[PDB]
Amino acid sequence: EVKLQESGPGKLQPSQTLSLTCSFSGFSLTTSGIGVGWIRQPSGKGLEWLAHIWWSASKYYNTALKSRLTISKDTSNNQVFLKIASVDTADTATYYCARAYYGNYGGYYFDYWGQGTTLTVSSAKTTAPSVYPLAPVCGDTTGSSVTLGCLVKGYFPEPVTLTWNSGSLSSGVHTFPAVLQSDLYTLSSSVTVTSSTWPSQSITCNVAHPASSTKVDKKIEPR
Amino acid sequence: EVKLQESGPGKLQPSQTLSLTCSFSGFSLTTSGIGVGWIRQPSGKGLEWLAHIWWSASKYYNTALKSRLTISKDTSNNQVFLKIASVDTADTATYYCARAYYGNYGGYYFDYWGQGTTLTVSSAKTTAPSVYPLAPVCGDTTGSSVTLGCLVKGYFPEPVTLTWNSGSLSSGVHTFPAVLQSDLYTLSSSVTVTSSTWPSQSITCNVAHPASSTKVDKKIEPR
Amino acid sequence: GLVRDIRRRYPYYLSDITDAFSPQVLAAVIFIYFAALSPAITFGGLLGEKTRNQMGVSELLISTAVQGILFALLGAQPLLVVGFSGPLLVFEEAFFSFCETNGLEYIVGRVWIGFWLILLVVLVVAFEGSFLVRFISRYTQEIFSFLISLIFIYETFSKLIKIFQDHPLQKTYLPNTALLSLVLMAGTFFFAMMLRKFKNSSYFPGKLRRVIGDFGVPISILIMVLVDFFIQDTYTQKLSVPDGFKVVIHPLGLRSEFPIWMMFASALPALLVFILIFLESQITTLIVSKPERKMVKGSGFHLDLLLVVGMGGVAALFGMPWLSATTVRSVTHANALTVMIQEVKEQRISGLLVAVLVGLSILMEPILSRIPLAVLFGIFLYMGVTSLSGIQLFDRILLLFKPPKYHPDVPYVKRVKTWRMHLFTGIQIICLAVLWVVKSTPASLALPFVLILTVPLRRVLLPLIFRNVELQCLD
Amino acid sequence: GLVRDIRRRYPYYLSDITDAFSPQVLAAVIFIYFAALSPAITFGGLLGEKTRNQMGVSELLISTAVQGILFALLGAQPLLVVGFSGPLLVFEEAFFSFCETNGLEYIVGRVWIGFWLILLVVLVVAFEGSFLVRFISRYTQEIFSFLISLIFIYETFSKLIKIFQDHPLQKTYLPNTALLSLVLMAGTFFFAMMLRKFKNSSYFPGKLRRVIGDFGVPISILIMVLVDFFIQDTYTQKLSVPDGFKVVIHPLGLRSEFPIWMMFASALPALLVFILIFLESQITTLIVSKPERKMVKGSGFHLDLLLVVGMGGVAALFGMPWLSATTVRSVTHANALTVMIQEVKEQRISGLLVAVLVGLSILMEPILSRIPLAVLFGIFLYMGVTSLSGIQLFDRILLLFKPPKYHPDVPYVKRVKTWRMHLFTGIQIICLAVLWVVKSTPASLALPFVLILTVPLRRVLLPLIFRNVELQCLD
Amino acid sequence: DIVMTQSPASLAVSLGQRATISCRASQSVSTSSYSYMNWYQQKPGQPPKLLIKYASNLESGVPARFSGSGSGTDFTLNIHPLEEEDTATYYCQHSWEIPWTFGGGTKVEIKRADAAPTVSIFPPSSEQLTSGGASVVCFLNNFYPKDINVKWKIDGSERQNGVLNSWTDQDSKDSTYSMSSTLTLTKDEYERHNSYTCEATHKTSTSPIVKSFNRNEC
Amino acid sequence: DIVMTQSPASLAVSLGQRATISCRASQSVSTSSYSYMNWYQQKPGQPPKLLIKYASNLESGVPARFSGSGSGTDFTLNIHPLEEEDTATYYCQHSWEIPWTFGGGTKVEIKRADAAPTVSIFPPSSEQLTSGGASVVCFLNNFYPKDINVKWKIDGSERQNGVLNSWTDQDSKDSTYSMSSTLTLTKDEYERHNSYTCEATHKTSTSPIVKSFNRNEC
Ligand SMILES: *[C@H](S)Nc1ccc(CCc2ccc(N[C@@H](*)S)cc2S(=O)(=O)O)c(S(=O)(=O)O)c1
Ligand SMILES: *[C@H](S)Nc1ccc(CCc2ccc(N[C@H](*)S)cc2S(=O)(=O)O)c(S(=O)(=O)O)c1
Repeated sequence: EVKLQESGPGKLQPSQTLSLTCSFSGFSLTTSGIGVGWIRQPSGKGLEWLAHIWWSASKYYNTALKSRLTISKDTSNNQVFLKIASVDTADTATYYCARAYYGNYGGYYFDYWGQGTTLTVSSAKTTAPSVYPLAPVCGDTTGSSVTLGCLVKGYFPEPVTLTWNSGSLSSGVHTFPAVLQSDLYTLSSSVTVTSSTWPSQSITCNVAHPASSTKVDKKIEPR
Repeated sequence: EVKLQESGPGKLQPSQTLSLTCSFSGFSLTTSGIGVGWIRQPSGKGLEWLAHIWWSASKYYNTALKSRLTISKDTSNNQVFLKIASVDTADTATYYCARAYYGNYGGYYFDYWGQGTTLTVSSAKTTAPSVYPLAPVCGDTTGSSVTLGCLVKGYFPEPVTLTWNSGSLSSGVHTFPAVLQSDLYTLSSSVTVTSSTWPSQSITCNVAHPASSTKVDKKIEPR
Repeated sequence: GLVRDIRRRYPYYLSDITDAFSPQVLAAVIFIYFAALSPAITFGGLLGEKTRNQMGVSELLISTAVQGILFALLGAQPLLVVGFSGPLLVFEEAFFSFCETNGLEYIVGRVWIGFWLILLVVLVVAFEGSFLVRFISRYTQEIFSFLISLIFIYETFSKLIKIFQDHPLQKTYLPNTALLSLVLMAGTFFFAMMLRKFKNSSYFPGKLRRVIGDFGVPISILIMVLVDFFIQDTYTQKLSVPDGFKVVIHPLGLRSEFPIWMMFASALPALLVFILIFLESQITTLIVSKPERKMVKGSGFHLDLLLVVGMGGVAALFGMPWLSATTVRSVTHANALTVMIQEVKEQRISGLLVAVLVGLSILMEPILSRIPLAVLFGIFLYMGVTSLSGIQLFDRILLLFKPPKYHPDVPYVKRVKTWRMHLFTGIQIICLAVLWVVKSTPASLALPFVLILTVPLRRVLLPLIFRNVELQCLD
Repeated sequence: GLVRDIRRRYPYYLSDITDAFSPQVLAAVIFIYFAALSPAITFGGLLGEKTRNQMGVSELLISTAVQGILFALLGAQPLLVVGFSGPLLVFEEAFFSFCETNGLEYIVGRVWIGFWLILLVVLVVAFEGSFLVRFISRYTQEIFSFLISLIFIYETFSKLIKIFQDHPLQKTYLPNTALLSLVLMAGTFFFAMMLRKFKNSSYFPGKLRRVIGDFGVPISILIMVLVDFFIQDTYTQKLSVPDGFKVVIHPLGLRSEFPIWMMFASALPALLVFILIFLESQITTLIVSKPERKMVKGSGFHLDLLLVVGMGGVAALFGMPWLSATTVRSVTHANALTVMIQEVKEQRISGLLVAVLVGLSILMEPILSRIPLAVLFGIFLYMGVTSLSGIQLFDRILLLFKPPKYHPDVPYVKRVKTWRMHLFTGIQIICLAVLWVVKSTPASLALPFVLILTVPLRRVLLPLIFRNVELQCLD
Repeated sequence: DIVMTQSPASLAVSLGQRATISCRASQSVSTSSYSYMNWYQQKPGQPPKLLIKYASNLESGVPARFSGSGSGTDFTLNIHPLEEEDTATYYCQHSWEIPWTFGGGTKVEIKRADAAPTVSIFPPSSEQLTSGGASVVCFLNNFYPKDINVKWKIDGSERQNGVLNSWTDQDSKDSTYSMSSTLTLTKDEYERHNSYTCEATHKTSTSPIVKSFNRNEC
Repeated sequence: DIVMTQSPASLAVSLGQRATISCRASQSVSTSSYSYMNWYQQKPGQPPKLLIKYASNLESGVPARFSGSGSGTDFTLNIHPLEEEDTATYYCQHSWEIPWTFGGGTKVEIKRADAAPTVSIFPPSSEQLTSGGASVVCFLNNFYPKDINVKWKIDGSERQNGVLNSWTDQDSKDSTYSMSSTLTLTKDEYERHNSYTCEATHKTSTSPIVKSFNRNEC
């Protein structure tokens, strides 16, 4: 079962040094032809390879970035690490750990990808989200189905995760991408069920923010 | 001006010897590659080659007929001759003098053709024709137009000529080709006018024959 | 006067059936069979196209087979192989065109030419004709057979380059066949040569090597045949034999009435033919039975003229082609059939067999159909260069291009003529030229005259040049 | 200790520029120019495809040219021609695959192999390396160069039949070219052979003949090139030179960070490469300068190892391929350049010129574009069979297929061994077999060991079979 | 000697349309390079005229709407566009060997609307009867196509003996044909029987067109 | 180092149709026998996934509606028949040399029936009001196409300031888009006014879809 798991600091002050860790399983970094490394995707952009390291300890680095990059490995504990010196706001990105494979005909392609880890470079201060339950308008002439909502404002930085009844309610969900306004994010979610379901059955917004380390539930009750 | 002419005896007695003569101009026989000869066409049939002779005095003859055929030539008087021995009724035909040209790629084709001569062979006695007027069936339910007829039977040899009112009535005439039956010919003619014309106006059959020097006029009257 | 030859050969005859049970014989038989059949076919076909089928392939096939058998049995020189020739084709075309222009029955006038041939021969044979042959020197024979060999090779190539024209190298849409034709030819030739050398070179032991080398030509043919066989996606011209034989003539004509004056005047073209067959066959018998080859037994001139041209007349009567004795064919049938110099095997059976075989080639059609022409073009080319062997004139032409440092068996000839030999050989060359331009025209039928005209005239105006010792050692 | 050779050759050196103004020289220059350029192109190309253009054509061209010039000038044996070889390619492929598997900067690890090469050479040279070479007998050399010549010939034929596969004989729609390639090759070869024989055979006078025959190969090439030229409607594969040169390396890496352990461990592959180049070049110098050829002057073992593999190391540093001294190429450069046995002309200029020429082939592109591969296939085949000459082993293999009736210069060897010689030669053959199966695998890099493993072991287990008089006369 | 088979025997072709005539040989008639087949045109009452030599080579002056083709044993004449004057009989002949032979000929005729015959019957004239003969005449006029059946019926039963017919050539104005039956008996036999009928059966109708009279009746 | 140019930047293609994507290389990226071009699929909020290796070799498990081709400098990805879940960004990358680089990516979007937004408005939660903020939220769900107008109206007069919108990525199941307007005022100002309206104007209808409430009213 080939797994890759990124971990980072979430956020980082400009000029400081970023240290990323990738833990993996389902393969050894002792095996010939295999390399492990990092590719980053800036928000709403494509992909940029950073660096990779093989069992040889030979390590390839992306030119222009080479100087700020140092990659290493702890083979015996299935880990590789990347350090980026004097980090700037242009380094705000999602950092993916990906396995490289030595192709049957030579060359390489990226076999397995971790789920990624989001990094934000900002002077600003970390702030937890306020979570607001959004039940329908008072006195509304209810129809065949009803729409509930959950508003998540005043947090920083990205990411935030939101679920309904903790995954158990998956259908008819629209979770909207965050938008930044004056160094604060706003995110929301819509969910639709049938009028017979709510307020009959309990619906609950669950929101979690790593950078502030909060897990919040908000039941949606009538006004 | 390549001219061929072919004289014969017109008619002959069966068992007799036919001598046909062909005179020409516009070319010598002394020329190499040139040949002169005879092809015959029986009434209403195709063509049968008989014989040819070249300056070499080499002479080609039609098989089966070979035995009865003799071809010769008088170069100095631009003539060639064909003789057919013990002639029968099957030799009645139109004889063609034909010159054959030696093709650029070898072989021969017939270059110039005489107008022909015509030969009749029969043991029959010259006989004048009987001319019979043919009016419609007595009591016939007459229509918009009427057909009159004229029968010319019992004559020999060809040719008999028939007119209507002496040429003056030319349209709508069908004179049928003669047919031989027991050494006698039978010919007929049809003429159609509008019922208003006949018997109102008179129609006369004129039949004229040379070999008997007989000219007939038979008016067509009602039965 | 002919009897001398019969007497000469008839005792050898009943030995010549036993003389034939060698393998070299067999190999020879196959060789000469192709060597005789291929031109029988090609010449037959041309002969047919020219005469619009009045005198065709099957006529020639029959004539060659039958005549071949007859001469094989009764001949004074059963090494001679009898067949149609280029000259004979030229004359048939001529006489056919003439006859038809003047509207004479071609096949009949032909018969009369034949009657005249039989007559002329009975005369010349009964009155020592071959006497004159004894006045035919080397200076003749060599100009002749070098001309022939050369023309032969040339023709062969001409055929090849014709294939190249029929199917030129280009793109779309015919293709890929010209080249392979060439390759096939080349390869067969190369193999023939190689195996010859193998037969004469050191490697391999005894009978294995000598027999393998004796079957050189048939082996080459077989190999190349297999090559074409296995190459299945590209067209190759192959030998075509008629599916079955198709087509006594009456001297007064068939569809004529053949003119009597002309059945006198046929004496003239028959004279010309007699001269053709005579010159060719006599010179060929000279070259085959020369002292330089070990065969100096069982051979005669008189019987062969009577036979060959007699056959000719009779054949003409049956609407068959008359034949002469071929040069190249006879020579390579002799070499076949030759041991190396060492005695040559003298059979009635080799010839008998090639004859019969040519006869049954009709039946053999399925076999002969797989044999690509190009292969026989190779064998041809080989025959050409092989034929070029015993010619002193050739040797000398070569010697001209050779430095004067190299010498002959006879010191006299080069030392007396370090420049002059090249002149004598030069007159040879210039004759060769003359005869090559004469033979170049449709005036070519004049040739057999020109050849004598050149040589025994030259061979009298030549003593104007050098002396009875000098010229003497040159032949 | 190398000095012995410098002292040997440097006086001859200032004489070897004057020695070079002959025409045979010039002909040799053209011949060897192609013989060196064709494998430069082909191997360069392969080398590019294998390494995905990290080590390409133009690199091999530069290296071959420069190294060629340098060694030509400073060598103990200026007849040696330095160029890429098959083994070297096998190793490039191997080391590339490995390096990239393990994510090593290929060209850098290459450089380190180079440093190690420089070291190994300094050691083996300063401490009497060539000593071991004096234990390399004929029984080695002959197995070696016969194996090579055989493989060479085989390879050439494989190229041709590849062309046949790329464009098989069929109908529609590619076509007509396989045949023409074959033809071109065959023709070129044939003409080479002919001209050679012409040079040694009687016809024609003096300088004309010897010079025409000395230019045998270039004349052949020219003729057939003209043939392809005038044949304008059919495609033929021709020599392709890159339009212009394209692609110091930092030993610590360019895109790495080249691991220190590997920049030690590159010592092993540098060992294997050193063994390859050593074996080849040394045995080659042995065969070129053997006593049987008149050249017994101006030649040395020590200088050449140092030069060749040194150049190699430096080249490795500059992103160039290292080269060894080629067998077939050198042998044929010697024969070129050889008079018949008679003295061989020993130049620095022949090599210098083929090198420079190889360099400028970039510029020569429009000329070389007109030269069809097939032609050079012919020339190759010719080189193959020519390379087969001075090998006694070959002579004997032959001698087996020959009747026992024929003898050698030395009655002793065949008389003592009418059966046994065939056995000795048979052991040769079985060795040949072994080496041909070893070299058959991608395990083939093992070979230079096997070659020793076979021979100087056999050459001790051989005195078990026959004696110090018996075996002694076989080399 | 070579036999040549032309087909069809008769061809009717609309104006400006294409007439195609064929000529098969009993053996080949052609070399590798030439075919020795000739074509002639014979208009009625004229000698034949040479159109084509060597299978496809047009004789001087011959219109380009004529064209010839073929080889071996199979040869073809084409007329396109057919004109009124091309109505003629066409003959092929070979020049491969003596005897030259001809094909049997193809009549090219103009095709028109299927038309019915106008049928008229005529008892013997009294003048003929006076002399002891008796001819019953039947005219079948202006019909198309030229093929037609004529049946004589005497008291119901068909009579076939003593009859003779004669066809008109295609009318140069209206492209119809006419034809004429004459049944001849003796006066005696004519007088023995009563009803005389001629029946004209023709493609134009399934029902025969019939005309009748009774002797000495009206 | 190698640069790769993908095109188009964006592609909209009807269901069951063919999407074709191209990727040009700054230098050749193939040998005589292989091409070293890879294709990846990245659905939104997911890591890239390998579809194609060696230009045309489908990686195991990848649907056959995906196919790759090309050589030299020019490469092509095909999706046929396009399905709903294939809405994604697609990336090419070379494996010719280090550094490995990527193309800029192509967003493939599904073209669908013009559908109307389902519009819902939401006054501030009382919990938010407690702390002095006031957000009026408006959800415009499951409409197409993705372009849509949102107007906020406060007592008849439109407001533009303090608003921020956010679009859903095309739904991989029903190919619609959704979006979220949030108007933020202070509690005070929110209380100064009475009627709050969000208006969704969209190609689907000429009449805006509008939802309203009055503050502290029901
Ligand atoms: C293949 S077997 N086809 C052949 C074609 C043509 C020839 C010979 C041509 C030739 C030979 C000899 C002579 N006269 C001197 S005896 C004339 C000619 S000619 O050019 O046609 O006029 C041959 S073959 O060499 O006779 O066999 C074979
Ligand atoms: C055309 S000039 N290109 C060539 C292709 C291949 C070869 C030989 C291949 C070869 C040569 C030598 C060896 N090792 C022993 S010395 C192995 C091989 S292998 O078959 O590829 O394994 C040549 S050339 O003969 O070297 O000239 C040229």
